[PDB]
Amino acid sequence: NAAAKQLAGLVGKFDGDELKAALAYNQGEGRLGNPQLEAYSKGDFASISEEGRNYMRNLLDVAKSPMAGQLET
Amino acid sequence: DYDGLFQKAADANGVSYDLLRKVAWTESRFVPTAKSKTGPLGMMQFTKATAKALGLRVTDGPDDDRLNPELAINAAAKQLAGLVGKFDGDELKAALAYNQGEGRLGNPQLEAYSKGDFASISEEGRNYMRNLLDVAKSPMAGQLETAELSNSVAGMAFRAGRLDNGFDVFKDTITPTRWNSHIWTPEELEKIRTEVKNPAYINVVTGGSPENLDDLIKLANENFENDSRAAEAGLGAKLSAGIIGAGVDPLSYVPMVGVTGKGFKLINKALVVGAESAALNVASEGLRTSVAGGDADYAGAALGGFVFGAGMSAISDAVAAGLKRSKPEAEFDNEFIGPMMRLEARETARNANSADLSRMNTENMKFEGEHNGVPYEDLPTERGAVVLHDGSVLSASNPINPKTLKEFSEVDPFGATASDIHERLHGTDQRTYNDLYKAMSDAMKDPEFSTGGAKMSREETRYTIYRRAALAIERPELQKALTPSERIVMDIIKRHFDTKRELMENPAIFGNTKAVSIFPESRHKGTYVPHVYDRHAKALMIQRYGAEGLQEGIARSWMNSYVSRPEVKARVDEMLKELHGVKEVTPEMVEKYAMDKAYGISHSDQFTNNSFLEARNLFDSDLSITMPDGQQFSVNDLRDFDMFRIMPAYDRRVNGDIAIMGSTGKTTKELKDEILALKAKAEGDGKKTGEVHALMDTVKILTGRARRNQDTVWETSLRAINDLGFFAKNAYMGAQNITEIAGMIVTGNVRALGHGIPILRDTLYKSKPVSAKELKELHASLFGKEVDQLIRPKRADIVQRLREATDSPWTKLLNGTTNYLLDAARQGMLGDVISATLTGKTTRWEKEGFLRGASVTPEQMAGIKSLIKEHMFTVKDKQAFSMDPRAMDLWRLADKVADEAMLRPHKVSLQDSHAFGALGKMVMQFKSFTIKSLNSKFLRTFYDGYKNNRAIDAALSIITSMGLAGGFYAMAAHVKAYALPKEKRKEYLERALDPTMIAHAALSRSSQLGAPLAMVDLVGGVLGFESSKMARSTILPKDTVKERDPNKPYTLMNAAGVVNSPNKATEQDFMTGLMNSTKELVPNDPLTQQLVLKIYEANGV
Amino acid sequence: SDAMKDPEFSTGGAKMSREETRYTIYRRAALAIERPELQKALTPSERIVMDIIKRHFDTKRELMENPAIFGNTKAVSIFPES
Amino acid sequence: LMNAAGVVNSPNKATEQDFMTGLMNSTKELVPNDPLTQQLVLKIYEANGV
Amino acid sequence: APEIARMPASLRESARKIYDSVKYRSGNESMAMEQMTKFLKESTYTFTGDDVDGDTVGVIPKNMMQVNSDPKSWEQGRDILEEARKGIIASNPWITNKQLTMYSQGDSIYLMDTTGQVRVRYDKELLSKVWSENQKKLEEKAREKALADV
Amino acid sequence: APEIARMPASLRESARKIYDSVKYRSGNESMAMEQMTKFLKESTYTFTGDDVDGDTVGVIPKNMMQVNSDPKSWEQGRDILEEARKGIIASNPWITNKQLTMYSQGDSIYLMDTTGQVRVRYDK
Repeated sequence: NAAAKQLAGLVGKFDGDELKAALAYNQGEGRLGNPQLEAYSKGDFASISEEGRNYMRNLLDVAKSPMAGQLET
Repeated sequence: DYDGLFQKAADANGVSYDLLRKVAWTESRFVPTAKSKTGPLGMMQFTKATAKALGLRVTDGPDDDRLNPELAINAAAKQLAGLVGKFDGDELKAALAYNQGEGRLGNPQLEAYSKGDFASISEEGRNYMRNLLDVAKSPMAGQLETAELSNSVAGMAFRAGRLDNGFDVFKDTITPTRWNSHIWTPEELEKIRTEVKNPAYINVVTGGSPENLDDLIKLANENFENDSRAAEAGLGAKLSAGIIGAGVDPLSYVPMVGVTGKGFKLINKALVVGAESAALNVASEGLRTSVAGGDADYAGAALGGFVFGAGMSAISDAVAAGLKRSKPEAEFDNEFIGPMMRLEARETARNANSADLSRMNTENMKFEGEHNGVPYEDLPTERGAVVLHDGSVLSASNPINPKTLKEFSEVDPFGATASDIHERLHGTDQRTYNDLYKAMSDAMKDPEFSTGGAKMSREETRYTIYRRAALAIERPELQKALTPSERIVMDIIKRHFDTKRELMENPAIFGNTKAVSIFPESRHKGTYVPHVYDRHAKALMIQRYGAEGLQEGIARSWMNSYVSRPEVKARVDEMLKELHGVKEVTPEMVEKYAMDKAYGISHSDQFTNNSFLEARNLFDSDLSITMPDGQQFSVNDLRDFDMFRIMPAYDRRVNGDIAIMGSTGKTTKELKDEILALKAKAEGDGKKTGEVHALMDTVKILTGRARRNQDTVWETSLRAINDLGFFAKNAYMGAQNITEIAGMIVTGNVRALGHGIPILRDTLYKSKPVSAKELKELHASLFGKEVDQLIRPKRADIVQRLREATDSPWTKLLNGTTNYLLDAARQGMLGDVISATLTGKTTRWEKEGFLRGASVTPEQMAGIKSLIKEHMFTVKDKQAFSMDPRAMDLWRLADKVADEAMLRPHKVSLQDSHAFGALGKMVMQFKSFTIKSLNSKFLRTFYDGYKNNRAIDAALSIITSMGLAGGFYAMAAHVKAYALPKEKRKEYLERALDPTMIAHAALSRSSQLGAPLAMVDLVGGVLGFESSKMARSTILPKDTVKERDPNKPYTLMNAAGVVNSPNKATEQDFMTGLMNSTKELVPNDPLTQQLVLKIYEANGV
Repeated sequence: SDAMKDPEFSTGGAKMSREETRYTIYRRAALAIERPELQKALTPSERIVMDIIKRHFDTKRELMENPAIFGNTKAVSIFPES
Repeated sequence: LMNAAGVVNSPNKATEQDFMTGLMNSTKELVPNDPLTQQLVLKIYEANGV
Repeated sequence: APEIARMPASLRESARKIYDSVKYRSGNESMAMEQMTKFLKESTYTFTGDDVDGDTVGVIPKNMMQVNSDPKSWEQGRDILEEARKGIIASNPWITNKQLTMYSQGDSIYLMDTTGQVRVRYDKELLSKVWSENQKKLEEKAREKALADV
Repeated sequence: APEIARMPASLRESARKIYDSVKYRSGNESMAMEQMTKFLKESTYTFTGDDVDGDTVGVIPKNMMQVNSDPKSWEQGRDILEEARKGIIASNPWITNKQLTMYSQGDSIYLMDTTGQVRVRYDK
């Protein structure tokens, strides 16, 4: 339940774009990660890294961010 | 001798005050008796005018030789006020008419004056008329007349201005208008209540607009129609979206009269991120409150919080640039932009159901903390502050942030159980206190008390509502004639006391089935309102016909009712037969019974373990018997009311006795004996007998002695909000916003009233080390506030009536600040009188012409009573110190001086700034700041336009409340510092004088009068009962102390509903508690906020 | 003065007037007090005089039955037939 | 208005409102209220003479 | 707008008229405020403070500051009233400009620091006649050294 | 519309005035608006975010970020302020998102993140 609330905040704290929430959880919110969360805001990019982009791609199911249609390609 | 008499004689029937002083000086050179060449023998020098003048006015006179010390001054003041009236607002002609006679030789001159100063006037005439070229303000005063020898511009100004030397803040700023200052005629109230929709608009007069009330109704209705049509739309819309972010100042804004609420929900467009429309649970929702108006009181607060916060931000940016002209930058942060933005974001998240963008994040770690459960963390940023686990950040100088709460609590000046009964009762009585507070706040606002000009206000405007709600309960005919919006407080009081009664007659409605009827006299069937007689009303009655007088009065006053009703005649005899005597009851039996039961109130001050329910003497006390001096003497005059030191001081004793009853039985005998007989039996050497002392403490806490604890409201609200954040994520934001506005208002008041007022700026709020000799003055200043709280008559209709029985600086207007300043300057004057007399002497007071209410002998006595009880000086504080028939003369001397000299000149001056006293100068400079602000451009242009002497009242009341709050804490701070090791450990002195702690000390302190009900009574959750668990567990094996221990601790309302109610709280309960207890420090009417704003910004930061 | 001005007595042409127009109001206010059915049928702007008469006489009665509501505690029931 | 308990409590001299209403009432029998009978009395007097 | 809000009194009594008059003409309630404001500008000086805000301290009517009998004189007199308001602020230190108000009456230019203590009157008769004598003998000095050239 | 919403701060009063005039003249409210929007739009520059949304951060009035006398100074200032806002976002972005906003008080292009963490004042 605590992790579900954290992820629901990450879905809320940014937008109806769950993929960025997943990336923020995996890569940390605010450490190394925070540049990536901002970097995402410019297209899927390469500023994001080995585990970041691949894990973000793994959740190309539900839903429903613009970058989810934009990650591939 | 002396000007104290003039201050009281010139505020009646007229008049330019300084005129009387000048006339007295010129005609007498300050000599009490007199004789003259032309005949007149008196201060004002009248012999011809003895009979006619004395007779023609408020007080008449007797002979020639007996020209009185006061009757003559008042008669001459009336004559001069007529001379000012009989001609025009040209006081100089009045002076000339007095000096040269009206109608003799003189009358040509009075007419001659009407053609220019002239020469038709003569040697004494023109010169004496010129002597009064001070105040004021005739055309001929500018017309009488007509470096040093330089041209050059300077010169011209110097030789034309000609300094006036007079100013009445009450003729040139607030002029008492016709509609304001009108006590309402008892009939006109009936018209106002029926033909006015909201009485708040009876004050505003744009006109106009007499006569008469048949026009004020047509205006206060049309303005209420013009308000709800547009004022609402415009203000709400304009500020709703983007109050900061937009964002405005508002430093130059319309006086903002109309707005109340209404349609103000700040959904800042932007700052909303994920907008999940619906809900997280069935909690959340919106403010989870149980009072109607809960969504408008909050709204009002917010408009008033947002406007004030944005204004403080703009004014701190302005003073920043005002300091940039000296140096380009020091640090200047400075300011509240942080708190106000993090409050706007929270409000947007509350109204838009998501996106808490005001959440710092995140790490770490949550050390150190931790005052109560909640762990905080300090952010290296703006001073303070804490960050939560969410973390919703709490600005420093807030009543919640646990770092500040610690810092302040740091260095500064089967069926069960008994404890379950205590919590059920403290959880239902807080609810009924909140429901009573709602109705009282709704009633003390009816027209009688507020719309018209001030009358009894305001500590009396709740006393004269509780008096009605008590006298309607006890005798029900009087009921029938009470205002409806006010009958709902009598209903709740009667129901609350009736539930306590229904629960005391059979307190077996609990685990046990024993414990029988704690109540004193069942069969005496009425809502028993607690008869608690007063100390000072008994003092006034024992001053004349002292001991046997009152002892016979309270007896015969009951004997009247014993024969004046056919049913009390039965219910007294039913009690008398049972005690002593066969059926026939002799009228000597009832006489002895009444005499001996009145003696309990006559001699020993039992009424101001055992209890005070016991004073429920069966007679009814309504009829008054005539004393041999003529004055009709009832017993309700001995009684008390005001449900402030009565209701919450009765509820705790009743809840203690009920809980100890539900345990096993009676409180006194049973409990005491048993707990002691474990003490005196087992035993001195016993290691586990301190654990028996632990249970004795349970007993004290439960019973309600409570060890004067309930440390603070706020240390409870901290954990309350911490736990509220878990379930209810909307009330969580609401309760943070209200408390944040609360903290911001007071932290603004500290800054402003620190820059503006002199005594506070360079010494009291000054960091360190020590005021050299002002320690001898700080001690006396604090001892003054001690002695006042020890002596003052704990009522409301006994103080102002005693004060006016002798007949900003004037209680007819802006009464709110005048009340605080009176109950402030009085402690200073009193402590000065004590310290001066003490050891060592300074008798400015003993030789006074303010010798009213104090004759030579009483004054001299007030001296020996002061000398006998203290030494260079916190000494006694003794029971005999208060139960002293001569001690009320000290209180009266002090209050009369504080209302004659310190607080009733119409101008601030250099009177005592190189003289007494420490608190005297503080309150004098507070009155000076009040007059200075009341002359600002913003506020003067707002009064002229709308009048409304109530809005500036509610503005200048909060300022002075928080100001005296900061002052009384800062003064004690230096004394405690000087008691800290004198090895300078003033770093400690510094740790406790800073705007992050002063703003808090000015919250959990500083009555804050008059408020229906109290701050503490409305929030509080008494918790443990930790040592109680200690005792239960550790004495489990031990003997029989266990057998006692499973009794006390665990590990609207009818008598049946109190038991069923839950024993902890409801989210709505604490929500309404917080939303109510803050209305006494964050107002509702959102224009007094922006008035306070312009008052602060005009002053500085 | 508020009742002797209702329509019955004044608006129309004169009837009993005027030493009688107070007598035929006090007659009604006394005969309504003593027997209370007759009450029920009295004009409102006129019932407020029966109310005050009844209250005044009732207060004198309540004060005569026990005139000890004063200094003394003797003096018993001056009234004729309580 | 007055119950038996209120008569005792009442002051024993007067109130300013008391004598005021007394005077304002006892004079309605010799100075009328309806202001047209006054000016009728007027023209009745002036037609007669002085 | 400073002048309209603090409306000096005599001018307020006139003010009521012009507004009601102009409104009955063509499209109004701006044109009306327009004329009323331009009139009050043509008829009262606003005395501004030395501070850089700069908040107004008074509206004293351009007719009653007149030394002598012509309006060039009103102008010259403003140069007396400003010298007066300045000497006060520096002389009694702490009376910062924000604190001072200049308040008229029927016929008097009156000057107060907010605490009631310091308050100098300034009146048509004395301002006029003092300026008259001062201008007189200063103009005397002027003639003296002007003719000294010849 | 970024411009009509938010409001420069100072402009509102006038903006409103420009509106009424056009509405009284030709009485089409939409026409009035297109003569209010054009005006707010000439007057202020809506700083936009680097993100591809691209949600606005603030509308600062084109007058108070002027540098030297010529209006091209507003143009030059736009550059200093943008370099700074990547100054703020690149200096310790504990969190930025949309949390950071910037606006003008009566006379100060204050930039402040929602919180008390980063307030920057840039004054003419």
